Amino acid sequence: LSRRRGMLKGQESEVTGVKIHAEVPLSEMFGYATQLRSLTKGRASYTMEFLKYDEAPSNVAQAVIE
Amino acid sequence: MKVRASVKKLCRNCKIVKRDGVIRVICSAEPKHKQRQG
Amino acid sequence: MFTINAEVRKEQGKGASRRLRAANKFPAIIYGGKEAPLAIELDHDKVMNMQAKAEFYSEVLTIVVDGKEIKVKAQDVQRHPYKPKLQHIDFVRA
Amino acid sequence: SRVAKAPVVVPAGVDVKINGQVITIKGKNGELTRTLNDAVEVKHADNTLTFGPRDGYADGWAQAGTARALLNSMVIGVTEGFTKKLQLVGVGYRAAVKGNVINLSLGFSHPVDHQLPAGITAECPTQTEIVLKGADKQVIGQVAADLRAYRRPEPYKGKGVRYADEVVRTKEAKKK
Amino acid sequence: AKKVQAYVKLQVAAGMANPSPPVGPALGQQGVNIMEFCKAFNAKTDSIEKGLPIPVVITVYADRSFTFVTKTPPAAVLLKKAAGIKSGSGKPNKDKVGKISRAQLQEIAQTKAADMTGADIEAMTRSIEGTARSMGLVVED
Amino acid sequence: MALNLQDKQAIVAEVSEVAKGALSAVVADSRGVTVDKMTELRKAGREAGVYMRVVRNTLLRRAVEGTPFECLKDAFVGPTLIAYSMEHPGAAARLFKEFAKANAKFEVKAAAFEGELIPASQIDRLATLPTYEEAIARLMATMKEASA
RNA sequence: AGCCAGGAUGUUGGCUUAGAAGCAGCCAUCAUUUAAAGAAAGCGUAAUAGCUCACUGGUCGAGUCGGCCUGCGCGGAAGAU
Ligand SMILES: [Mg+2]
Ligand SMILES: [Mg+2]
Ligand SMILES: [Mg+2]
Ligand SMILES: [Zn+2]
Repeated sequence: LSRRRGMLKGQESEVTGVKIHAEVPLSEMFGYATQLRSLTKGRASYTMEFLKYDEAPSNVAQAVIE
Repeated sequence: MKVRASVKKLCRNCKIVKRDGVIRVICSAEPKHKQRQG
Repeated sequence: MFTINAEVRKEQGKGASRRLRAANKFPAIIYGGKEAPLAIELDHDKVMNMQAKAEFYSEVLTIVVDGKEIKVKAQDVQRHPYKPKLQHIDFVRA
Repeated sequence: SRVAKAPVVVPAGVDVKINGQVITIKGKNGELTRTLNDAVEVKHADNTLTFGPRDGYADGWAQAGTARALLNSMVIGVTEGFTKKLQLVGVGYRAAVKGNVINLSLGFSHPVDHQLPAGITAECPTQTEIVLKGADKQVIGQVAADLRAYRRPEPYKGKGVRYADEVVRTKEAKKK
Repeated sequence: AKKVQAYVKLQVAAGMANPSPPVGPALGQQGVNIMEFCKAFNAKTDSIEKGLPIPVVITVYADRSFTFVTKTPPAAVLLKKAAGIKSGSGKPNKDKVGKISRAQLQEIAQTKAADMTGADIEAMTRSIEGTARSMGLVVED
Repeated sequence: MALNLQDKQAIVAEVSEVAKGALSAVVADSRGVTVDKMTELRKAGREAGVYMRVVRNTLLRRAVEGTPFECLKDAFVGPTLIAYSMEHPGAAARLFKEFAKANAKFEVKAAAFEGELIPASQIDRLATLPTYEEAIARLMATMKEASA
């Protein structure tokens, strides 16, 4: 989550798993499922929805040039 | 192992040994610290 | 308290001075009082260890130059331009 | 020094038989065994051995020290006898022992069949354990070493031939 | 107790032993019974007081049920509801910000008499000095 | 460590406990935990507080350097690991008792309790002690003697 | 130097963090209990947990530690008939 240019915000330890809470950019979550699986032996749901817009890191920004 | 010209201890467990004509470094904890051409 | 054995210099000049320093000796001079100056030659490692203490430059100290005890104070020191060694010392007669 | 300088008891029942520079030592079990020394001076008499430098070898002492140490393990060797103890780890890892040859099944496409050298013999409490007793310390080490070599313990599931006093790494994999 | 076996302390609360987002499940799920810390805890709760910080250890092996133990409150925390300010800085401790009650520190420490090594109850004070010079907050002694 | 100026204090202090003491026990703390000390300090605690010690020193070279003073019955204790215990006030007391009861809760060996000095001798757990003030066992020896 | 032991209590110091529990950072670095044990020298942890060190007790039994100056050497060092 951190590697994915992400900010973390909480942990519960909800019963058996451990819900982890984070704000992580869209252009960076692509194909999460695939790897989240690899990291947790297939045992790991996840979910996401829109939250906000924040500044894009420069190398990102100057890349995003049409 | 790393080869280098300057070798020196890294961990507190790195040890330094002169085998054959060559100066070496052996770490019992951390393989990354092996060194030769010293 | 500092006791410095020494010997009067039999040779003077750039030539000798260098020679002395090759043999862990080193020249220095005692002057002051109303009597003439005196050309001294000191054992190096000794004065070095001695002058390691700060008292060396403050205290009065004694030089036993051919059995006399002249008793003087360190005026000036010449250290090597880039080594840890001494080149020369001025001693004032007290 | 120290190790050189310390003496070394010859426990009741042992032979010893110096002849110039060739010690030999029999005891309870064990094919005796025989080393050579060089710039060492070995001194019997007493119920001990003692080692010291020989005039004119700058290598002396360091030599004596080894010498003492070697002789020592011979005494301890031919008397108590020496240890061993290996254990297999990994699905499908058998060990047999027919006479003086271990029969290992280490997930290869062929058997291995490692023949024990001379003064060394092997047993198998389980299909996943090998203890081999012997007198000659230098060799006993070697054979276990050889045995470990057929499949050095890999660091992900520790699979392969272990010692037992080993430490074995183990790293978190990291797909992908 | 001459033999430790399992202990995790995550300061709970008295008035209702039935959390869920803070602790809840994570306080009892490996041979532990969520049903019995509201049967048993509260049996040792109301005799004293309710609401405030409670670290705790329990006696669960893999034996189904258990028996609950009690403990003691944090000591630099008795400098919150037992001193003044409830943070500890505001000006990072490059600045010596806090402020003390010298009277307190002994009897408010003494309240933690059952968990300290000093024989001299005055000694048990001298510990609270550094515990309360934790910022560099001087005491008007 | 410290030089002599400090090896002397551990003496002049520790030997004026012998010169001004009461009872002596014994114990070898191979495995001496710290829940160990913790407890025995509360025991010293009950047994006053800091009236008691145990200063590990069995360097013959130390807590025998306090022996050719008094208690030269301890040239023989001092070998190997030891934990010397001195009493100032208190009965020739209970100090004795819990060391056996403690170490008989595993709490490590007790040197087989090589024992010590009140008399000038050796081993054997006695509660011939803190009955002390059991002069009541000579009060009941009154009315019962007067009556019976 | 080995080897046996211990290596603790306030307490996750305070701050700051999603989490900083000896150990990412900032400020502090006291006080207990002591034989000794850093508000911690390193491994480790999501964070705790877990393994060590410093330090002291034991064993052992005479030398041992590391800087300064200097002589001679070692690596550093691959090329084309
Ligand atoms: Mg080679
Ligand atoms: Mg010239
Ligand atoms: Mg070349
Ligand atoms: Zn290393």
